[PDB]
Amino acid sequence: MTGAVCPGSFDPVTLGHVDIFERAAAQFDEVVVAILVGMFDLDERIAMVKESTTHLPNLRVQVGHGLVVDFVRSCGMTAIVKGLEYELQMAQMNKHIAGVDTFFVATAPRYSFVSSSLAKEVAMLGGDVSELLPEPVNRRLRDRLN
Amino acid sequence: MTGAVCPGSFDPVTLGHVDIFERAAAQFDEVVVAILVGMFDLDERIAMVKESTTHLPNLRVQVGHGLVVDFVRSCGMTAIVKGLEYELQMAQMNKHIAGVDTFFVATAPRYSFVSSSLAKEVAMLGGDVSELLPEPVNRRLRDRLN
Amino acid sequence: MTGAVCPGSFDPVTLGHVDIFERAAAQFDEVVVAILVGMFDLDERIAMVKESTTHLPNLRVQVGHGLVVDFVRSCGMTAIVKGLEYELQMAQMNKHIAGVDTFFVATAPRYSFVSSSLAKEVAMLGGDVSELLPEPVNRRLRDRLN
Amino acid sequence: MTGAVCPGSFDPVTLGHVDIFERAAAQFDEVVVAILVGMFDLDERIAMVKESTTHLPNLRVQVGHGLVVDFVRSCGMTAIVKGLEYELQMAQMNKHIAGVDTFFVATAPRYSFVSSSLAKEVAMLGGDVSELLPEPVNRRLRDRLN
Amino acid sequence: MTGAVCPGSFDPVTLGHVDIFERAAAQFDEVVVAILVGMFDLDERIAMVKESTTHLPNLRVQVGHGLVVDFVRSCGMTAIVKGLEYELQMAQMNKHIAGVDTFFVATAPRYSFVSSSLAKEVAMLGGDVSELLPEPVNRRLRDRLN
Amino acid sequence: MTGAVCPGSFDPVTLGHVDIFERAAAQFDEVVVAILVGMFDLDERIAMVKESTTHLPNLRVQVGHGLVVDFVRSCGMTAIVKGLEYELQMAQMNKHIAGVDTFFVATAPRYSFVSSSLAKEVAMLGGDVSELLPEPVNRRLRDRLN
Ligand SMILES: Cc1c(C(=O)O)cnn1-c1ccccc1
Ligand SMILES: Cc1c(C(=O)O)cnn1-c1ccccc1
Ligand SMILES: Cc1c(C(=O)O)cnn1-c1ccccc1
Ligand SMILES: Cc1c(C(=O)O)cnn1-c1ccccc1
Ligand SMILES: Cc1c(C(=O)O)cnn1-c1ccccc1
Ligand SMILES: Cc1c(C(=O)O)cnn1-c1ccccc1
Repeated sequence: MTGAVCPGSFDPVTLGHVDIFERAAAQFDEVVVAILVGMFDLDERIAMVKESTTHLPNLRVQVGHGLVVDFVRSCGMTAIVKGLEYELQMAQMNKHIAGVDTFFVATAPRYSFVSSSLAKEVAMLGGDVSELLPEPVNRRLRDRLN
Repeated sequence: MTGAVCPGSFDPVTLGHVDIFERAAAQFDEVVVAILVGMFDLDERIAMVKESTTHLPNLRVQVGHGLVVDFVRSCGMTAIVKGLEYELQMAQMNKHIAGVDTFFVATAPRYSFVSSSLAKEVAMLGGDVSELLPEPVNRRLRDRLN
Repeated sequence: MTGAVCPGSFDPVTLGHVDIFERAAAQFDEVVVAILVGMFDLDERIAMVKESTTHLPNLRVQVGHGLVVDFVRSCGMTAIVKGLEYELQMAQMNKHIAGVDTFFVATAPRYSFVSSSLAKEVAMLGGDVSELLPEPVNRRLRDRLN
Repeated sequence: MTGAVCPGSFDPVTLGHVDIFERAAAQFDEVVVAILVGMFDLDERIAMVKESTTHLPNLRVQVGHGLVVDFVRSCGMTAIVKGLEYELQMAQMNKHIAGVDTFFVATAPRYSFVSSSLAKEVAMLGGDVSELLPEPVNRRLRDRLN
Repeated sequence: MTGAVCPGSFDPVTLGHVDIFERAAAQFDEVVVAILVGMFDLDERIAMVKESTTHLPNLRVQVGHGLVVDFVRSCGMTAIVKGLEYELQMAQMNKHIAGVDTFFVATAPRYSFVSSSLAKEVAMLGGDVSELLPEPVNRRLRDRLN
Repeated sequence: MTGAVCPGSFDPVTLGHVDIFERAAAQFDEVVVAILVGMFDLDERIAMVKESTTHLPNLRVQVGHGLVVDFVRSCGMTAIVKGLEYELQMAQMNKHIAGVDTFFVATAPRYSFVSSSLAKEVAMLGGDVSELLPEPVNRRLRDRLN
């Protein structure tokens, strides 16, 4: 039984993130999105990820606390997956202390420039980033600025 | 049925490569090492990979020709795996033309500086790189310089 | 009528910045330096830029607020110019939301290591950075530490 | 009268290149594409660029020989423009010897992974890169492999 | 009389740091570790460095204040040494204002991923980083979390 | 007795190289420039380095053959010094096989863009790079193109 954890703060989840979720889900038996404890509270973040991933039956969303590698090993998962040198440092640290591996996958070109932080700053100053975020995020983003 | 292809020229295979093979084998149901058509001939390269991977029951070694993505899709595998911006270019090109994904994994620190080319040049000028290569490679390396 | 905006916090403006201003001014009909809202207050920053750019007749200095791309398009300018991957992210975000282009130009070698932040920290601890800053900045820098 | 030269071997011209041509043409009075003296011969390269740039009235295509900065200054142009550290080295060398400036612009995300060399290798091995190249190039590419 | 200063906050000193100290000590007549004014207080930091460097007779530990280049020149030392673009900026700034040179040395592979900050965060959340830190640091680390 | 080897092909030696030689000479008791076996023949290369380094009494020029680390250890020197990730690979390989350390030093800003290859190509096509090369090189460069 193969499994990958996709960790992050997801504040908010982006289409870049969902693309990674989709590709992990295609390769591993199970995917767990670990929301690691900002603009949106934990509950909102979870909802937004769930609402954006209904098309991924083998994906589960879960709040995480502490070391990501503890999360991975506790839930019997087998790997961390994340989208793309700082990560390099963490991946090797994570292999050192817990034997957990990290698989990196390149961003789809069209999402190469979107980040949660940049989306937030642009949204707050009146820019349209709705093409870079899931509709569940867009919906909540509109409501929080209105 | 999940599966990863580990492509390369493997001239010769290094311990860095074997580490990647090992980690792919731990996460995917099947691994195919694709030796893509130099110092060693094709037969030698195959042998060296096979001799170095006997401890990986779900790994298979195979010569490859043409686009790696054709190789992946023909053998029903689901992903390319390789050890680590040029790769970025290829991974996105490979996703564009064939929908094949590429998962990157960081080198173990102790193998961070070993490459087939550098090992060859150092070996040929009398340096000891045997700690960076599988014994089946070391054996053949000694014999080819003697 | 061609035009470039050179945005930044300019706290303070450096000779690296002025070099970029000079090269933009040489290529575009009009240049607007946008001081985006620290050590010096807004008024000081403006003055320092103006005092350092009197030799550039087609350059104008202006305080900016909000998205830089709003500033560009509102003033009918046609491009952002700045001196040199984070910028890459912003440039593509800025092209996405407003269609505004960003042209990057390499620092003159002699100013490759000067930044506003580094100049400030070195100046405050007693180091001589006057060769890296315009005399109007040097003048005000001396007075603020004395 | 402002002007930019877009230099390259353009063997063949890509949609990434055309995007750069388009953005240069939008900012400078005149653009000269300098084809610097491979798969396609000079004549083919010119044709392909011309056929792909008919929608750019202020763009001119011209074969170049020798230093790009000689080309720039001889034709009274004022700047080099190209799409994006090696370039950094050349830009500073070009500023040193001829006072010519280089403005860099980020690739559109969708063309971030396309290069002439990679397109050629993928095309020759049977991959479909027609979405990354102008139809005039696609046409000639089909005919040269058929 | 040759001499190198190894500057840093050393909060705490790591085995990566000690490796650099060792290599500097092997090449220069004298080494001064400059602890530049966090988890451990100044006294603890000093102790930890001293306890970890008893095997280096020509190494001295000293608190530093102000510009590192003032420290270098005041103590008649001749160079800064540190383990490895931000450093590039500082090294050139330091050469500009004080004529002090900086020699960089590559991390040993096995310590490539260890940093004071990352070690602290991992230690605090229950991870075992004792293989990456000197025993004098490990001892104090255990006691501060217990 | 401390000592550094500065290895390279020096075809030709540049002012960037001489700057590194100067800084090594200032920190180590002895410096050996190792010319590792192109435009200029071995004899010319030696001459050019010698003619450009007469002001460095503790510097010696010598042809090298084989592994640089063999050269270092044979001549009882203690370190490799060179001006600045490929180097990273080699430095760690060189530490692995021979225990030889490599100290990197940043280029002076004004020589950041000069390389032997780029100087040659620019010189051959009629560009003036004499400000980037020692007069002994300039002299020979003029004569070889005339
Ligand atoms: C890293 C990231 C963030 C973030 O860290 O805030 C938000 N989106 N993405 C992203 C992920 C994969 C591909 C593209 C973008
Ligand atoms: C890339 C590479 C080569 C090569 O490309 O020649 C030889 N070993 N490795 C390697 C692979 C994974 C980790 C470390 C090293
Ligand atoms: C980026 C920058 C800053 C800054 O961001 O603080 C201050 N100077 N420069 C600079 C600009 C162009 C060339 C060299 C230096
Ligand atoms: C550099 C380049 C090549 C090449 O160098 O072969 C072919 N296309 N592009 C390109 C240019 C701008 C944007 C994207 C791609
Ligand atoms: C930079 C660094 C830190 C830090 O900056 O916190 C802690 N260790 N190291 C280190 C130094 C040399 C080699 C490896 C690691
Ligand atoms: C690397 C190099 C070359 C070369 O490799 O050809 C020629 N000069 N330099 C150089 C060395 C130190 C500083 C600046 C430049």
